[PDB]
Amino acid sequence: QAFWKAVTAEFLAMLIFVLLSLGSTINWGGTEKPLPVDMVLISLCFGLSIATMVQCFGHISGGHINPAVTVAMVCTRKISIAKSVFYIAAQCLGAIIGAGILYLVTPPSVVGGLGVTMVHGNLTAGHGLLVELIITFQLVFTIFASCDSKRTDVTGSIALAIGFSVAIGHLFAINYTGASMNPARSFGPAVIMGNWENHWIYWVGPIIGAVLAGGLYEYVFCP
Amino acid sequence: QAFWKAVTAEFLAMLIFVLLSLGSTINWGGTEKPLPVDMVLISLCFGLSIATMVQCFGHISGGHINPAVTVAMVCTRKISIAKSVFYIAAQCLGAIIGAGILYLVTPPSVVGGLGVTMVHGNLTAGHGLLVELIITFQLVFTIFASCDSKRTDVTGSIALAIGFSVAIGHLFAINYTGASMNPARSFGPAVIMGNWENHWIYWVGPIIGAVLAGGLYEYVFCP
Amino acid sequence: QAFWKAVTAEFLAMLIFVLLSLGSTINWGGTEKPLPVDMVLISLCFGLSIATMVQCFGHISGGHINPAVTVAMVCTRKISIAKSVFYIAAQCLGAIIGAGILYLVTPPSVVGGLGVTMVHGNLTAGHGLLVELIITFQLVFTIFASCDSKRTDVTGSIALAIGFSVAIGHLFAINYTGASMNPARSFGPAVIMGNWENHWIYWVGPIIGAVLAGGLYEYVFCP
Amino acid sequence: QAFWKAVTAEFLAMLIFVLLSLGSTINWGGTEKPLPVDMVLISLCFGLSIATMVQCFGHISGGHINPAVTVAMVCTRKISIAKSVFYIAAQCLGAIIGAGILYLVTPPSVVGGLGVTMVHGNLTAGHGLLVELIITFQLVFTIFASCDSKRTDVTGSIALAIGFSVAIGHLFAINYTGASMNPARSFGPAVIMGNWENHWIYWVGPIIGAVLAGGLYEYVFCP
Repeated sequence: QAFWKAVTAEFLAMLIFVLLSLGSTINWGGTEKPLPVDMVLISLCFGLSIATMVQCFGHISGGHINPAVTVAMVCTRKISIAKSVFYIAAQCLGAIIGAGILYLVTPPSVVGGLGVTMVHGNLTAGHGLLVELIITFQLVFTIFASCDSKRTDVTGSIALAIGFSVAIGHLFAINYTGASMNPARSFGPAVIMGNWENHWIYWVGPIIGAVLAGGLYEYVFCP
Repeated sequence: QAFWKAVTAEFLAMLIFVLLSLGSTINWGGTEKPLPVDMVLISLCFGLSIATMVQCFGHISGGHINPAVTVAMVCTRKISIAKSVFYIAAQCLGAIIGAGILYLVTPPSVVGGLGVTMVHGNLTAGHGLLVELIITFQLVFTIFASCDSKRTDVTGSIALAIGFSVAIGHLFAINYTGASMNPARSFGPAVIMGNWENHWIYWVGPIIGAVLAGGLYEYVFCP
Repeated sequence: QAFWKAVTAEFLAMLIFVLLSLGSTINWGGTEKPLPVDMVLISLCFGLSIATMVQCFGHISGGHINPAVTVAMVCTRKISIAKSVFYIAAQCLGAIIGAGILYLVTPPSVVGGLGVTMVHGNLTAGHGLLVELIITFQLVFTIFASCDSKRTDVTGSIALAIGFSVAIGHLFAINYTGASMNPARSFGPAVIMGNWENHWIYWVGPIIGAVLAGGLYEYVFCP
Repeated sequence: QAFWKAVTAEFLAMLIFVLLSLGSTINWGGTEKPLPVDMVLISLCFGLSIATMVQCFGHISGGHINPAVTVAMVCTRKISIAKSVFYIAAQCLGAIIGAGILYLVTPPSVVGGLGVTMVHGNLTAGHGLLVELIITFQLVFTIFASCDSKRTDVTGSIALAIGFSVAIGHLFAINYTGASMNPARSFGPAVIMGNWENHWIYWVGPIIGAVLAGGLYEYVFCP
């Protein structure tokens, strides 16, 4: 069954993306002498991991690797309802296992928050929701524009274009909200570490931005 | 009307480019303990944001995302006069809204200059004009060479080539003039923060470099 | 003979990859005042070196540049047994010469460990084996997915996709195990410097991950 | 005349490459409080500048942008003797003007060495020659392999492949010899600043590596 292979591919792609990207945010200086946070390190690891998984799994399941983008294909009627519920569950379970593996191999002195997205202390959760909405809007718009069959002027690697869209979201919003733009990426480490503060903005935010991006492209710009 | 969709696309592309790129230049250490400025952080965010917006909006409006490059298409008779005045206004308004959104979500202690381009204290404004002229000249030349229909040996992603041209301009001229090469990118935060020092070099500079680049390519090198 | 040219190409590609990548990990601050380790420096040098050698030598020998990936083509029956033993020996000898050249030109005060992969002090060798297994699994899967003739939706540079897969492995596992994912890359400097601690995990790890990746792609996902 | 346009293109491409890349190496901390040298900053600026100029000027003059690579096309009989002497002179004059412009706009307190390549104090000039030879060998081999008409499996941007080859040379050899791999890039600032120490290794080194790379590819690997 091609459907079972697509669900397995989504689960495996999420697991690798979460393990590699959340591992790169580990502060190896520890709580004693924390090292300065390398923003280029985190931004490229997240962005290129997405570009790697889309290259690896694009032709098997579509390479959504995101619950927010999965919801957008339902609002645009590109995938079925039955496919979405299995896609989202696989993404959520892949992040839980991926974060769980990272917690097992990471030394206890450098675990820290295990990459849990948090709103800045001086940032209101209302401002946090807006930041996550926009960064996901630019990501979903890029995916829709990069995968439009009617287009002809599309050049280069589609996966690399999607990855850099993720990278610029991190280069902006790491110190605002953590630059999640992926409900599964935030759900994974939150389950493992039990940090549940302002978690709803990481579901409401990316999903609203995804639906707005998909609807604008499919029904306004290129109908 | 396809014209209204092109004007809207230019406004939206500018808004995302300004918000994400100017947000990355925020010094989160504040005025108390400023952190060292990460030049790779700013350069890639600006460059890849342009590569993202050209990928997103190239087939809708042409993806100018710059008043300077818009003027070049008029001098080369690639766009009409009526299209340019609506393009420039949309770019200017998109940067104002994009910078205004950033000012709303940025904590007051880390706002700083809000990404306003400034000439170096030891740099004469005459030297500042020359620096901006050249970095815009290499950007417009790349765009013209990447979008030449008569060429055959063009390979790879056109948007990624345009983005790296922006990135190398930042890797050079951040500490000279701020590496603007975009009159709208400088006009936006200047309106919000009311910093208007040496603002004319960010219009005269990029425009002269753009016109020189477009004329040299279209009428001297590849007529 | 085309076979002799392929063996020579593998030897030369490994030599350049080892010399350039291991040179970038040299801490020029020395043992007196060590400089902070630049992770982006090491990650991109390793990743782009692979993308450079695949571009240079892909059409001559296939551009394996890795004993682990060479074993995967045998388990998938893409290369012959006789070709593999000559490929692995050339890779091992290329890394020894490449590391030997680096040791000759590097000043004695900054030689340090000469890029020998080591397990973290707080990391158990069992955890070290798991980390190396996964990072090689994502690398071999990318290579197999990027070089599948049956695929049609493959876009962009194949070599650049393979390089970024290496880069994200380094951005994750430099402080865990050294992010080897290449038995030859670890065998080379180990011979020169005589550091042989936990060396078996750099052969058992990458090979098991390579075989699992090749078998899953060729016999489960895309049979 | 197409010949005059090719010579002008080589002069202009060299001028932009030298000005932007040498500007990025300026230590803005000055001699009072020097800032730590950002290696990723210098490596990407040099590499992406080459990728930008090849994209800009590849179809006009071939985009050599290097005296060493120009000599390789003569040894391989890809260009004529008369074309080479005009190409090399344009490259040398472009670097002199490009470095001269940079010296004019750079504040006197941060000029420093103006990007002059120097051998490390603990490095023997004999070791310096070897380092420059190899990094140019991998650059010329990439150019020859990326521009082989007989090849079919070439994918992605050719200019981006050439740029990353330059970038990995810098990520290795900045602290060894300065990572010149371009006789013009070293000749330019040397004339302006009058620093002439071990200058011969920056001509003998890159040229020997270029000739070895071109001969091996054209007459041994792919005859």
